[PDB]
Amino acid sequence: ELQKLQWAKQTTSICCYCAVGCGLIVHTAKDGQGRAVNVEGDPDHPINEGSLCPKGASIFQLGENDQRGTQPLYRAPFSDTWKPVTWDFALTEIAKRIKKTRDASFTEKNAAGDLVNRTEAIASFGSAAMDNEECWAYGNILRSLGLVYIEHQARIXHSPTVPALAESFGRGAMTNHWNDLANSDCILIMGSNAAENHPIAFKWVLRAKDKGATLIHVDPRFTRTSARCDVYAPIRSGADIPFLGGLIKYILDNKLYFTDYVREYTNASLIVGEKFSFKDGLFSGYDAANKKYDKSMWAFELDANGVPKRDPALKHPRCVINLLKKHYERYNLDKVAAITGTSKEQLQQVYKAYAATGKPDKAGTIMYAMGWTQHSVGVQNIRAMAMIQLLLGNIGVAGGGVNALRGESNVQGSTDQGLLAHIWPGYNPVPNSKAATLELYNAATPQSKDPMSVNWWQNRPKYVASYLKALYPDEEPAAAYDYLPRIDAGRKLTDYFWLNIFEKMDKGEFKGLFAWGMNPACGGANANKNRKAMGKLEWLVNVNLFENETSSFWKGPGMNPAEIGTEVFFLPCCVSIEKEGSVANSGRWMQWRYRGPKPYAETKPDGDIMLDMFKKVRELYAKEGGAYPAPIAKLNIADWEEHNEFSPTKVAKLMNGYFLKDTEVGGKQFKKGQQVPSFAFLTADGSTCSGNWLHAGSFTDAGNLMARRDKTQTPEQARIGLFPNWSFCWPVNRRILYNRASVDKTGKPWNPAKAVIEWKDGKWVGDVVDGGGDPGTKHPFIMQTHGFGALYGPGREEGPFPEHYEPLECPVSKNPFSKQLHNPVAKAVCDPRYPFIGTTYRVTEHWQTGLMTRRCAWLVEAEPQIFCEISKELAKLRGIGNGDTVKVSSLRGALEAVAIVTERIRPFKIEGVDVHMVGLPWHYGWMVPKNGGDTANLLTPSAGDPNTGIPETKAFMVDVRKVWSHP
Amino acid sequence: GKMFFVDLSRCTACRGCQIACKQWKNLPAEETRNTGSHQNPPDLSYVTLKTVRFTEKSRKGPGIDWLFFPEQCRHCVEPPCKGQADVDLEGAVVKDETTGAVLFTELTAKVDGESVRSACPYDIPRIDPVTKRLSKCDMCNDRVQNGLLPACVKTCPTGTMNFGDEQEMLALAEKRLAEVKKTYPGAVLGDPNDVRVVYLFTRDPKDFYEHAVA
Ligand SMILES: Nc1nc2c(c(=O)[nH]1)N[C@H]1C(S)=C(S)[C@@H](COP(=O)(O)OP(=O)(O)OC[C@H]3O[C@@H](n4cnc5c(=O)[nH]c(N)nc54)[C@H](O)[C@@H]3O)O[C@H]1N2
Ligand SMILES: Nc1nc2c(c(=O)[nH]1)N[C@H]1C(S)=C(S)[C@@H](COP(=O)(O)OP(=O)(O)OC[C@H]3O[C@@H](n4cnc5c(=O)[nH]c(N)nc54)[C@H](O)[C@@H]3O)O[C@H]1N2
Ligand code: SF4
Ligand code: SF4
Ligand code: SF4
Ligand code: SF4
Ligand SMILES: [S]
Ligand SMILES: [W+6]
Repeated sequence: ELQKLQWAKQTTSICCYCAVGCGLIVHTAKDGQGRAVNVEGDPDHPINEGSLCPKGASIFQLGENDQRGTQPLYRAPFSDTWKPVTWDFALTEIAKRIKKTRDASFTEKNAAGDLVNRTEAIASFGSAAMDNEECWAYGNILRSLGLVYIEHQARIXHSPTVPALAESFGRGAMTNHWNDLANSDCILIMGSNAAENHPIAFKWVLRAKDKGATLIHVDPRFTRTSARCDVYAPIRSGADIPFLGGLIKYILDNKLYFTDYVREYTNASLIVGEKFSFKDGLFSGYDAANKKYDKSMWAFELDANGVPKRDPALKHPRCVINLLKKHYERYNLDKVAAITGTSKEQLQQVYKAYAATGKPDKAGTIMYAMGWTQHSVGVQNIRAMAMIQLLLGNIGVAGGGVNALRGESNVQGSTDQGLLAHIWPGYNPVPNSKAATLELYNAATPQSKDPMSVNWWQNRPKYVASYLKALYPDEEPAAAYDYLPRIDAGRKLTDYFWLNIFEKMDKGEFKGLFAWGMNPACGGANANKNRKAMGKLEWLVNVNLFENETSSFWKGPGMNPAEIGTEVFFLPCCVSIEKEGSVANSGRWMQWRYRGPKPYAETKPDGDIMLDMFKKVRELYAKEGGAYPAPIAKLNIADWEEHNEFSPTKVAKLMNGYFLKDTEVGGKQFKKGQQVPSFAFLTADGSTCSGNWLHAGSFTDAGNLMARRDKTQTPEQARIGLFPNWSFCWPVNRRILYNRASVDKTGKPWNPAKAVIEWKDGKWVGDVVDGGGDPGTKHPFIMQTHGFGALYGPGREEGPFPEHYEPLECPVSKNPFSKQLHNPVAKAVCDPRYPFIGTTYRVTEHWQTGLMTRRCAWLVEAEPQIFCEISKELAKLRGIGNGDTVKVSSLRGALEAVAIVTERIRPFKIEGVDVHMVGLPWHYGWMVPKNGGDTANLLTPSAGDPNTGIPETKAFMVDVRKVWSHP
Repeated sequence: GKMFFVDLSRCTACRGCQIACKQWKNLPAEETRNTGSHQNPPDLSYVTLKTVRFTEKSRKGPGIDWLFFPEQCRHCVEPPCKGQADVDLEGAVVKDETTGAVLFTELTAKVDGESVRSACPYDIPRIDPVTKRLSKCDMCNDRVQNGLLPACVKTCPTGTMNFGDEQEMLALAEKRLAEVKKTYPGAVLGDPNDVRVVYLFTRDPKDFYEHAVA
């Protein structure tokens, strides 16, 4: 008998770090009544099969950790001390701050007389670390209070993916899932360090290799990922579009594309109108004065009924495919090799290996994560990967897909719940000031007159109405529509995003900030500015596991507490293994997890913190009145709680949705109170509520499908690893998106040995079919307006085809592909004192700002201090020896780090000059551990893309100098 | 008995095994600092039974040969650490007759610890400065006898770590060696007839660690 686990209760959980979604087993002493005694991998979980990387493997040390917060702390204005206070005091005073700030700032109408009903004096950051039910409740609490400045992590690493993949396929999500990587014949890892940043993914990546796959890593650095790939191809920072453009040209020149798939399922046959053109690096319709495109110059030619014309023969000169060929003919090997720094030999090797997957019996996948997709044209980077995958027939198939790796455990879910300024839950847009009615809101949805085009978004009025019924069930949806805030139609969308929030804070334009489950004092670019800007807040609420650089910014480096008037409330939340709820992993698996030990000390789950906070705000409004109380007073929070506690189960059932009356829908009768079985049965007339239509199907009358732990599989399911009875994924358990593209028009798989779906005896067998309908009767991309995978993507701000524009401003002066050097729809100083390209990235052992992992002694043990990785060539130039202390400096700040001199970094040759890169982990911060160092974001600029609102963390100019000590 | 097969050609140096070993036994962390390497702790110690060693080797063309070596007691079939300890006190080092695990006991404080360490061809034993007890990997013998995999085997994401009966593990090591040789012509098994932790090295084992093999 193992004494350690004797007398302890075993429960299951899901790792609280990255988006792989590994399963845990937690043992809790005293048969559940004591503390955790052991945490390790769940041997039965189909993704990790008991494996854990060091972050998952140390969760015991995260939870049973005497450095955790134990109770609320209060920091009075100009004080230098925390005072421990009760939850009642902290939440009552916060509710008072919220109400006073809202009452003083609330705007019913904007300066144009349009209804907006919002407060602009509070902002909120966070968080992908909360459970899905907590994320959904949190956004609705914020919007009921009138907030529009609602952001979190997803803005940086997730937001570029969504329009890029939605333009191409109709949805922004990762198209396949982790287990499916083992079905791939060629895995291209580009803009991802997956062996360190999604480690259990290499279980499946190496299993593909075991079956004969070629693994290719394309990265400026040699990493732990590169060590285990067949091909490591170095690429110069920011040269990804040339690399991918060369691959497009290669595919097209060599007729390696899958003609039948391309002809039927992409928009290759659509006829582009005569107004489209491309010249000198500019698409037609360019407005030079405003550096913006009139996208109507890119329109398709339409037939009598408004459907884009098609030439299925693919011979018309204005067919997408023929315009595609013309566009990429400039991306020849020698130019691509010159700019990428990849040898022509390696380019040919990579191109041949990957384009071989255009055969229907071979599948290729692309894995990318954050990489350098945040600059001006990162969306076009992703667009090019999507176009390559469509040309090769790799979308919809097992071992194919665009596997855009999500970062954090629940960043998929927190985005699904609308914790970004521009979206409500379920990717319904936040209304702007000119959507004055629900009918105007609904009128913006594009329609299609192609009877083969499903155009599923035409159902949006059902989802909007059902969401409004979930918040305000006793109101008509058109009435409830007026309760929620609207953004200004005149303003640029990025005015409401991450980077402008820090900007407005530095200008004193926010009275209050919620730092909910985030550490902006380390995670925001240009940390010196942000740390100072936090001092301009009246009040700051930090909800977090530990005291940290954000909660305690007022006593950070160079800070005088006596000069800083900000009132701070630190509210300690409980860790993942101390609460129940769900998290949605990168493959959209919505996985239920259970409480092991009870919350440590006096910590609380986020859901209880926010609900008690909101209830106190409600009480103040019922006693005092104030600005527009109705959205607060009428919010349906009864459905969120049970046993006087926040209820994950009840919130999850409301997010799924249920019938508010007896209703007839889709040819069946439903009783009041029944769970909605799928989003197909939602309605627009108020018969249904649903907090998030994507969740309709996750928690039905059959029970909690997210909590299924059933490994049952048919032979065809098990052959590719669908595990359809393990948990639940949106939408309606379709595990591989776009799987109708995986079959021909009789319903037979292109690749029978790896079938995803198959038409058998009048039904689709295998995965859940992505879009109902007989074989050959529907276009396969049902969320697209026109139904096709988009090679030509005319909704993108930079043009309908990706085009190289230099993202490296300082060391490059020439664009070999056009006279247009930088992005034409997009002020680096390039001070010559800072001649090296700094970059930040991750290591396996630490998590994000390191707030969590710098508190875990076993992880500090392996990676104790900030380090700086440099080439042997740069170390020689600067006289730096390995292990020396160096000072890294920028126009923004300076820090010291330990030099790591390694051939894993090599100089870039740019225009005949060696250009040196300097690598830093952003995992460190002044609070802990001793001598760990501070955040690499002291160096980064707060300048970001005009069009994405993301700061530059992958290429910023620095100097590196040896720090000397005594002889 | 039991045996590990450790296929270093699959290792991503994630260090899950390093952390899992300490979680299962609730071992303390050492004081470390970065001296120009991701490797840490720099060495095995009384509180560190496994550490992943990092070695970079130049190669023609881009990249490097990055060699990762999760070091642990080899659980020798005929352990000389036991032979040396038995000179001072039998029972300080014992061998589990079912698993083959070589086990240090509290009686190691009563033997010449330095000579026990010097007897080991792999330089594995480590001494506590306070108590003079010896420590090392114990094969997670507790877990094994109760039907669980060793913590570092269970946690491994890549299939580097393998554990089982010696005959299946030896057959696996031989078949994996033949396959791995097609990419790494210099691949070899470390002392496979003498130890219970059989590493597959992709080249000269001493490039992974000076004591990688006897
Ligand atoms: N261990 C660990 N894992 C994590 C995290 C963590 O903190 N620690 N964070 C999680 C989160 S929130 C996120 S968003 C993801 C991020 O996942 P990743 O994108 O994998 O994270 P990075 O290490 O920052 O960048 C990955 C690779 O991009 C390369 N790169 C830099 N510039 C370029 C370029 O121009 N082109 C190309 N092709 N490559 C380039 C870098 O050298 C690096 O190897 O990881 C998640 N996983
Ligand atoms: N230079 C540079 N900067 C970057 C990046 C980069 O690559 N380079 N990456 C960017 C990206 S992609 C991201 S994801 C951000 C990350 O930015 P942050 O989110 O601010 O980083 P952390 O605070 O370290 O994320 C871990 C947080 O999760 C919290 N947490 C864990 N569990 C819970 C819970 O149950 N409830 C609550 N309320 N909180 C919980 C911990 O307290 C901790 O604050 O950093 C961004 N900034
Ligand atoms: S951090 Fe990611 S790969 Fe590591 S154990 Fe957690 S979910 Fe799995
Ligand atoms: S857990 Fe496995 S892959 Fe990770 S370092 Fe240990 S042996 Fe290598
Ligand atoms: S077998 Fe057990 S004691 Fe030995 S290294 Fe692995 S986890 Fe540590
Ligand atoms: S490796 Fe050394 S310590 Fe381990 S059993 Fe062999 S002789 Fe003893
Ligand atoms: S994230
Ligand atoms: W992220």
